[PDB]
Amino acid sequence: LFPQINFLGSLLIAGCITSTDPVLSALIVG
Repeated sequence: LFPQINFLGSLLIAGCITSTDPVLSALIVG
């Protein structure tokens, strides 16, 4: 099994993949 810090851990990595911002930000739009 994976650790409990997997969620927060994937957040740091996913951050690079994102580059922009959460999908929610797209809903609010500039």
